[PDB]
Amino acid sequence: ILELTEQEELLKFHYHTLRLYSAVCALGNHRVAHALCSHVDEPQLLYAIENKYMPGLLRAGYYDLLIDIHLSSYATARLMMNNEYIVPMTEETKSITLFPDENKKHGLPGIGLSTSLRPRMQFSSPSFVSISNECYQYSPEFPLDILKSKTIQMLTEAVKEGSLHARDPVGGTTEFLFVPLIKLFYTLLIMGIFHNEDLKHILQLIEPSVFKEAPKEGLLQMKLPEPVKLQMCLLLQYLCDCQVRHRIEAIVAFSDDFVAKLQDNQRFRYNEVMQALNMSAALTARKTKEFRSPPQEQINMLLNFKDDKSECPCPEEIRDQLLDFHEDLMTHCGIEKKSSTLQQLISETMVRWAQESVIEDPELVRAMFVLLHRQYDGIGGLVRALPKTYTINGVSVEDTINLLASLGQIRSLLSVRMGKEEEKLMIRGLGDIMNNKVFYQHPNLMRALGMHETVMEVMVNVLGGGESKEITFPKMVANCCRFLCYFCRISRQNQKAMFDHLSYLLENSSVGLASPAMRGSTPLDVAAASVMDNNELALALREPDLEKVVRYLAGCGLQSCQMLVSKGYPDIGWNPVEGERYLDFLRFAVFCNGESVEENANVVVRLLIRRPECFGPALRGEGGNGLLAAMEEAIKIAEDPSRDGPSPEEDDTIHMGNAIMTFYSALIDLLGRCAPEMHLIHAGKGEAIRIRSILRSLIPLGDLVGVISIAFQMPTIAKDGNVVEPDMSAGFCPDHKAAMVLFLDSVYGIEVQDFLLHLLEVGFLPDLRAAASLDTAALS
Amino acid sequence: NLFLQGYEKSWIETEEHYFEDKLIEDLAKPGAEPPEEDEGTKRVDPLHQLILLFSRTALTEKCKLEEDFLYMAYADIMAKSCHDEEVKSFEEKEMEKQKLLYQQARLHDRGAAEMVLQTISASKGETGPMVAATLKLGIAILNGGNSTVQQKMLDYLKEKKDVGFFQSLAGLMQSCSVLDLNAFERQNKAEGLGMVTEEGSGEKVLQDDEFTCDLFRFLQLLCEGHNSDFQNYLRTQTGNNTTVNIIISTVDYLLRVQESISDFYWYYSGKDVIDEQGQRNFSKAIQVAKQVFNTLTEYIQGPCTGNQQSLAHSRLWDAVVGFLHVFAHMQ
Amino acid sequence: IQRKAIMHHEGHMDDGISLSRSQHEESRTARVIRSTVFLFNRFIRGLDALSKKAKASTVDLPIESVSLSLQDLIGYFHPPDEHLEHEDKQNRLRALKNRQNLFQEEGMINLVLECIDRLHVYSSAAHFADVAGREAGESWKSILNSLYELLAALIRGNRKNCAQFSGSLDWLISRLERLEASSGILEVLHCVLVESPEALNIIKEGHIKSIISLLDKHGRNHKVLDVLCSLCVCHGVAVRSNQHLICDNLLPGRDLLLQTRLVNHVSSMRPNIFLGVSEGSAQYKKWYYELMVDHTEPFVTAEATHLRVGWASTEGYSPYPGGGEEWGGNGVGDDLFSYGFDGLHLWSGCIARTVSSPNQHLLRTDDVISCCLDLSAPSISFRING
Amino acid sequence: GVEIETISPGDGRTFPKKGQTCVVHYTGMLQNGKKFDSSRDRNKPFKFRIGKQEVIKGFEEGAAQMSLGQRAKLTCTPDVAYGATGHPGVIPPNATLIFDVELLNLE
Repeated sequence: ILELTEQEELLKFHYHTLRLYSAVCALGNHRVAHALCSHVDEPQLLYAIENKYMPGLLRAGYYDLLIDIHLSSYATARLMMNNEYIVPMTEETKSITLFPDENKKHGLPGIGLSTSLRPRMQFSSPSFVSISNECYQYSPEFPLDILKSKTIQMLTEAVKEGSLHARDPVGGTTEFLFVPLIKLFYTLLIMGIFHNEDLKHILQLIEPSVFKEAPKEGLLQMKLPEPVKLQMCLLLQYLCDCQVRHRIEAIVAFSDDFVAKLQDNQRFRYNEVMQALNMSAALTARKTKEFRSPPQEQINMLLNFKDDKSECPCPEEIRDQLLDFHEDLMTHCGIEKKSSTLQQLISETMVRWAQESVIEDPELVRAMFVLLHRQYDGIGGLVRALPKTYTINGVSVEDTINLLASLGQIRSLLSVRMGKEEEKLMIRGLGDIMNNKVFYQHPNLMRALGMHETVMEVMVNVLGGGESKEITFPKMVANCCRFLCYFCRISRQNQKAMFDHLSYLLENSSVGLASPAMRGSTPLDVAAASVMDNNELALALREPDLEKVVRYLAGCGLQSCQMLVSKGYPDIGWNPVEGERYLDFLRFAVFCNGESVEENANVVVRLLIRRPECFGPALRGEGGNGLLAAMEEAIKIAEDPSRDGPSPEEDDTIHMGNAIMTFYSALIDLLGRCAPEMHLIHAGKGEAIRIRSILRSLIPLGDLVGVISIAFQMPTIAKDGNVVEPDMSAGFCPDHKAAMVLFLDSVYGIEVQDFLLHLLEVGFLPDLRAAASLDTAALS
Repeated sequence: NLFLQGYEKSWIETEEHYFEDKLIEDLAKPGAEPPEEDEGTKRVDPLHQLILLFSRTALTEKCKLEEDFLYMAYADIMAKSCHDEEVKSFEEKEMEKQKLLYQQARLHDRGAAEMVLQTISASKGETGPMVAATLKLGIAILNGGNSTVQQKMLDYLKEKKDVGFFQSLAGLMQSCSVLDLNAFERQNKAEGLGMVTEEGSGEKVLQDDEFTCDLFRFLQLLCEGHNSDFQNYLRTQTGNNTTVNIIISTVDYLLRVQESISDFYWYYSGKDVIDEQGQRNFSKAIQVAKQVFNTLTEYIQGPCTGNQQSLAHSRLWDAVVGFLHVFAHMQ
Repeated sequence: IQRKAIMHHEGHMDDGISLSRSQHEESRTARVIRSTVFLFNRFIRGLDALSKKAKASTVDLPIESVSLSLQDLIGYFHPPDEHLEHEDKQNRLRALKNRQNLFQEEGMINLVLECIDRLHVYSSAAHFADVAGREAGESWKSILNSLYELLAALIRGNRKNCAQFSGSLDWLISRLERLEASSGILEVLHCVLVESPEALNIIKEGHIKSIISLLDKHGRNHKVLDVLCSLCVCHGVAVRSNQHLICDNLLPGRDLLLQTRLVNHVSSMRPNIFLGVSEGSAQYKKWYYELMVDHTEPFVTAEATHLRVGWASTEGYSPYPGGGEEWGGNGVGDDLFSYGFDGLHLWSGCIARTVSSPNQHLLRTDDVISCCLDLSAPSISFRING
Repeated sequence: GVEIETISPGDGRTFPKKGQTCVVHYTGMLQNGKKFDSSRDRNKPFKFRIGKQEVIKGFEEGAAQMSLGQRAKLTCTPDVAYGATGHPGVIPPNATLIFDVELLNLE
């Protein structure tokens, strides 16, 4: 293979073959990596890495192939997990300090005790004799100690040799000599294979004077080409990340005993107040008001003592403890001669490079200036890191590790094309995340990890990929919707963070509405969960979104249902099945926590009366029959086949009669909840009287009375007395009467004794008598 | 966890240290040129390289101006270095003015004005942190009515025939927000029910008052010093295929602000006592309207007959009448 | 909206028209579009006339005009050169994108495809000249190459163009095997796969197998390999199906891609004697010697240690051992000039045959091998131990 | 199904049995001589349990017929190693496998 330095055709073909080998196993294709381990072996890889007469292109290709086969997957996993700090609280965590000793000198980055949770590192042994087929999880094994020792030795040799500026670099070019080797070193350092001693040695190699622990020049001061400068910038970026992680862990360690002191003290103050509550009720009230505030406000106002701020009741001892720790943290961050520090070293090196050469690579310019800004703004690192910092107790460590592994699996699958196996894998991951307890017990950790964002990225990938033509993988959309609904339900803050995406969800609200057995797993359901039982978000709802929902409802009321007419259902001129869900979402929008929202109710009523087609064939006018006539016709349709079913199991049966009845009931319930309140009617708000008059004009009293008077079908016990229960998915469910009564009470109201008695005679009393007759145990 | 969040919000975030002037001086220093010994084409300094990178990114054709982490950081650094901030004497006042001129030269000698114009043009009228930082940097460079920066900006606009700059400027002008009596009453009802979300105080009323003030102060600084060239170019662009009347757009926004202020006046007319948040909103709206009035006064201050005729034929009179009504009854 | 434009006797109130000027580039592109439509329709009509009835006369076939227009269009759809300034490059890229969009919206991709299809009904230049004469026969291959280059330039770097061509990809791949169209079709396919993800979504197993068959039956072309690389991943997103198909259909064969292994260096040592047989020569024809091995590690490295003993023959009275390589990898019996014995096999011409012997075992420590050579009747014999 | 001949003799009596872990150290080549797997490359002996369908039963039977400390060459037909499906990416369909197996230890 060393003869390829003079055979250009074979050299190019083999280089592109190595590129194809990398491509086929790119992005965590462990099966393909295991297969490639046969064609390219560990001894061949090591020989290619170590040989000095290797052609540059083949050397780079083999370095890339080694990294992709054996290290890329775990390196990518760890680098993805990097920007999140989950620090379990143990005695090891508590033992962490900002500085190694009293002398405030920065230690070398990386070395020390770090307790932040990191992804588990696992490899599978490549063996084609075995038939287990379970080795296709995890990347193939490789000798990590041997690779690390070889990398250190080769980097030392390269530093010693290139310092002489010889005309014989490995690969024929300084780039070919350094870029692959430094890329391998950076990958290993990202993986965290290097221990304390090897970290010390390689930091000495990178820069001897700055990293010296108490002529010869490091890699930073060597007059590097641009790709090597970019790799060095990546290395310094990782070192800064290590410093930030150490700072975060030290902050958590201090926060432990600081919070321990604060909590015991607050208990003492509350006990003192309870012992001395007797001077005045008012004085006790506004001195215990601090305890009545939410815990976030308690923490904030207990910490509100940075400058003066006598409102803070924190004693001077605890204040001095926090102040001393804050001063230590600022000194470590560098807020307040040999550089002797990574911050200076990076700053001077970047400025020197920029003023030494006109950099032709925009990526290099951006990396260098990002690094310089990060060095100067040490506070910004903590500002971005602390929101992503979460602490847990020891008992939750294993569950948190499992949840992080599942989240990493989902995030990794985000980088591959959507397929059947990918759908299966990520559905399994989402289900595991459901069954994990930390998901329920730590909503703030979930939001900090931003899991809803990843799930919606998956959702967008599935939907926007030609959702207009056909939605491929609807099971995945259903699973994502279920996940997002549970995420809404877990916490109120999760609901608010979820509410930010109402526009997209309402835009794609028509994904799986008309298909049963997937209710509660549609984007409309996700939006309804986001708005559910939250007065703030219900008020934050907007007329454009409500108008979008009303337009969708009008389209449903004007046009038929395409899947149903294709499947064989009779073609009626409207879509009750899809309209009902929009009505339900509007009901959630206008009604919240047992009370109506006046603004939303008025807006919805105005939009509905602007577009009268939303009420269906009946209630539209110009030849539309009454509500009672429509309900009776729907009852007849449900009873009679060839009009209720398709006539060419719940997927095949839609029960159009029940669909129509449920749509009308939902519309009536929505109008009843949109109706104003009786005290406001007494006050005399012209808008309220207008709304009531509009609703009364829409719904005649006689129609409601007749629908309430419509009889039911009770079960019978005949032919040996076995219970014959009529099917309810086709029948007249009492929820329709419940909606009727809700509207009747809210809009019309019953005040006249004569009207109440007539309504009792023609309406409820038959139902009461039938319910009494159904007192038989088997019938009950 | 609660303590960590509170510490981040109260102590770490509130920490402020001043480094922008030193950092930009270090970037501007060329350094070790004779040691470099090449000197083939008078190499550029790191600050010039950074400004060139940002300008090339802005000039690159894209459908949407993507947010730039780096552009936030360095535009803020540049503006802070530019401003670098009782009775004082004429000598020290002139010293401060000369220092400001030198600090603005440090940037506009390297293409900062062209970067600002390019970024505003690429914003395409969509409000965001990009255009906010760009406007802040432009204000910092143009503070005091920098004639050199004004000339550079006008020359660049005329040479490039940038209709997109004015189109995006106008789009931002309509995108600027005003007072919102609806969603102010919603906030009042939320306060009445008593429980507030974990998010900060509702700023839906006057969504970006700082952004609006920055935009109109940028326009005022463009026209500052009775610069007839800008005063006429904003009204009409001779060399461009399409023209946009910035003066009339400013009049339209002023009318919108006047209508919103009248809306809050009528809301608070019955109530004897002004609520604290209503006073907040009134103060912010008054500040925005004051900035708009100053911008118009700068349009017309140095006698510009075209701008004066445009204002006379515009809807300024209705806004002035409404403002007079509001002034009288608030008094 | 599709509002019909008519003439009325009084019109309407809203009948005013505003005028918007067109850019000079747009006007030039539109006129170029008209000219190319005219010329290519003439060419297509001529090809159809020849195909229907071989008149070979009274048919235009503007070969020179088509070639010149193809060259002009290729120059027109040229990416800006890299040494140009950044803003000039941006302006030229914008102009190129506008030109491509205008051509696609006028439908010139289909016109180029139709011309290529009409040209592909003739297998060879001589076959085309059979119906069109030598000038057209000679220019046939050049016109096909220019048409493919024009298609690649038209759809290169344009996501809309590549997405629209995704539906026509199958027709393109259907003619990979034609020699005259291989390079152009490969370049066009590479552009489409690099740009449009829908291209990858449409590509199936049969197309991948056709590409691998192109590799198998056309040689070692790295552009095909780059096309496979582009099929593997696009825009940082991997296609597991494509990766699995490429792996399972390319790697296990080990007959197309170059194969690599680690081979122990092998050194050969000989005494100073030279045994030869010739008519009237004074050299004895029977010879005997022994080799005793004191130490042998079966596996110094991951590959078994090589140890063979025997006789090697020179090539025509020359002290150089005939055949074989000087450096390493090959030992005794790895050529038709040497004859060796490794303990289990008889090596000659790099082919091993198992030989039976008492206590059949590979050469190990404390082993004596006796080699006998006879040239009266040419024969080499071995005796392990006694 | 698997056909075995020696390379270095073993002890001749110690054989794998019921429920034992054979620690072998092998290298695998196709019938054309191309190598496809080797425990020597990974520098780790291959441990597998007897009678529990962990390996291809051609390899299983060869190891069972071997003795402790022995080196043997095993030829496995396609019907006993991987069938007509092959192993995707490394073993092609209907491939006869050749193994140089050394029985390092029994446990």
